[PDB]
Amino acid sequence: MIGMAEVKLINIWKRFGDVTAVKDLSLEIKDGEFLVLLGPSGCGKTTTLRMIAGLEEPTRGQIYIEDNLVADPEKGVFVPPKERDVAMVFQSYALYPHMTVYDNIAFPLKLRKVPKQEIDKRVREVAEMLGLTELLNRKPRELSGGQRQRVALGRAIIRRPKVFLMDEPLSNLDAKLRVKMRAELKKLQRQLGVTTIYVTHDQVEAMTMGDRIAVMNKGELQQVGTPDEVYYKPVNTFVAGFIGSPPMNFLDATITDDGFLDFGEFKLKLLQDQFEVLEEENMVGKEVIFGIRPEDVHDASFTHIDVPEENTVKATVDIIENLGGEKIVHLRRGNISFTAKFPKESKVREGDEVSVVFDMKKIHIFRKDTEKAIF
Amino acid sequence: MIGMAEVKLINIWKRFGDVTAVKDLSLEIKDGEFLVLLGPSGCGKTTTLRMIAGLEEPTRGQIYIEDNLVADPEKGVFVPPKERDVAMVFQSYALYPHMTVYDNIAFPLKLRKVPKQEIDKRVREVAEMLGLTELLNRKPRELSGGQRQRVALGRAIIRRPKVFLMDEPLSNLDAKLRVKMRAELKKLQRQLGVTTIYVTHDQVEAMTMGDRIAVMNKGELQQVGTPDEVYYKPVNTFVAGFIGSPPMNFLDATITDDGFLDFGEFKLKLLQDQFEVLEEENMVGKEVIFGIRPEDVHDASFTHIDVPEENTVKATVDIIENLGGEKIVHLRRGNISFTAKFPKESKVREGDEVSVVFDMKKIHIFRKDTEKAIF
Repeated sequence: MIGMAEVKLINIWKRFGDVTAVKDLSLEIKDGEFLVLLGPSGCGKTTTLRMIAGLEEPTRGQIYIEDNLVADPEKGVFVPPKERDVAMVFQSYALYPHMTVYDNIAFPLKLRKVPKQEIDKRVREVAEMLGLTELLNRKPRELSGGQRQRVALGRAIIRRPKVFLMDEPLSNLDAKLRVKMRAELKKLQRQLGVTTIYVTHDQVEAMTMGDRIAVMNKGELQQVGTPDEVYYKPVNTFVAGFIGSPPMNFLDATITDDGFLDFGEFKLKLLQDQFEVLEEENMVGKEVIFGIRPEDVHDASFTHIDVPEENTVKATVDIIENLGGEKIVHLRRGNISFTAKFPKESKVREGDEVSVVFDMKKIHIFRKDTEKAIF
Repeated sequence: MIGMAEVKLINIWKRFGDVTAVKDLSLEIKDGEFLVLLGPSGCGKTTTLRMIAGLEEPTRGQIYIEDNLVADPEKGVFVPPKERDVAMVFQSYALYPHMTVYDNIAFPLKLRKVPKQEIDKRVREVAEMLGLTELLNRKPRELSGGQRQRVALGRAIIRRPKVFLMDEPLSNLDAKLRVKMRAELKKLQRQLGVTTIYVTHDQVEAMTMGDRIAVMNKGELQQVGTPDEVYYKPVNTFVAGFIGSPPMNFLDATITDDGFLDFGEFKLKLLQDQFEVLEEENMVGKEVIFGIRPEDVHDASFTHIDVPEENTVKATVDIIENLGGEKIVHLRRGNISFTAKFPKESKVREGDEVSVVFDMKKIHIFRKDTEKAIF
């Protein structure tokens, strides 16, 4: 539920001139979790990470690490990184070419006065965890692209801070290699049990590695939750449209006292409990934003959840994307447009009028004024 | 089947110094089809297109357009582009800023001595086909990104050649816009009925637009066929591994006199007709390359085509990619590695030992020596 947060930000703001990078941010990071700060370029995630590191001071607000105040500009509290016991690691820099794998990994500790024996012990442990034991005496130029990345990882997690901080450490990495590293990095984090805050703008990387994801946009926290929560239960239209591809469909609809969503060109029958939720919030008769992912709009010929006159709609095919393993079909019904996913064996052709089925178990309704989700 | 090819290349070669760009290429393009030349950077597709255009002369070989020889360096035949009646269009250049939409589209014809009246007629027809009629008197800076692309398309297909030639015309285009343009361009090509040869390195664009795709690698034609043929029936391992994502799995296996494929760590039962094909080619007892797409390797818990001891295998999960709408699972069994696609609702975790099912109806067997497909 919620015990003592390993890291806690309270009403944190960061301004650079007349530019607000981070706005009224409150967030609690759990001890031992792998927390990903996900958001588009310029959303304030890097600034947030640097403030937690102690490399930047907040403009206002408080930051705690295990209930110890490490930052509050109004109180003259700005604890240096070293005293916070949080380490910014895996930055974008090549392996030391004139150092062996052993020394590349040992360097961070050697610079921090760790006894030679302790260093040897810790370096070998890390090497074995990354399957580098037999490469210890090799020079960077003697390794393969994959091995080099593992040495860099070893060099990054050899330290034992209270919190690891990383900012897009796999940036521009070879696709195949990046996939292996995402798994490799998360495996180690779990093995070590050290709280990790990871910044990335790559949705797949976030969804793949994070125990939880903190989605940010324009300097504001949108939602924090598990990959499933941010994917299946987005709190607003930004999160709903930011996570998942192709993008979720958004359509205007009016709630009928009859238990239907009226889109004008057609109507869809709400499940009883969804209508119940809407009645309890007095939404009957109001226009809202309807959302459904393309994966939940099915070709009538390839589904058995169809309920005539309740979740089926006839529409015309305007675009067909052949992705090989599946087809992305852009449909149109009057002035309404929505996208669906059709199986690869579908013989649909552009111009065809087809019947699709909306899986009502997977829809979302957002308030049109605040765009926050009702569900 | 095969009547008179609209364009035909015979034993075509193109050398630049000691670099062979195109090697012994023979290809027939059908009248009225949209043929895509697909291949990785440097495969010779652009050189091939330029030779058909008449911008470059072959080093050797013959090129015909409707049974008329337009190129043969050994015979002193090098018909200029204009006399071939094939037009290279939609090159990468901005709309003319000081010209209206009307004139932007009319320019190609105005430069070619087409009567003012004919130009007006043809320009308006093209404008109506692209939904630009009401933008005819606007200047480029008055249009939206999407409209500008349609004007550029109009400027590209206003001419009436025997063959349209295009080289990655949607390069670096806005993703969403590129999807609409692929559909828009193919719609017009079909409307006009003009043979089109389109170069691209984007598999999805090729699969989406092409009536047929000519896959090339290192200057050599690998296969020519419909999107389904190149996807479901690759002639060799290059095509099999080049089209489709994630990449098809390739594993070494020995054919048993018992009708099984022995991978060492496990065995899979071949369907009778597949074994029959292998017996007829005397492959029993030989090692071959087995191929299966990840989409055809299923989580045992989410399939009913499982046949115990014949198409089921227990393996350990090494990597899980959470793509949101699905999970890409990298499995391992001994020293054997293969990837499968698991539904998003799967609760699989890394380290888990799970049972997967191989859909034998979708496999491929390639000769290990030539890597060509038996099926």
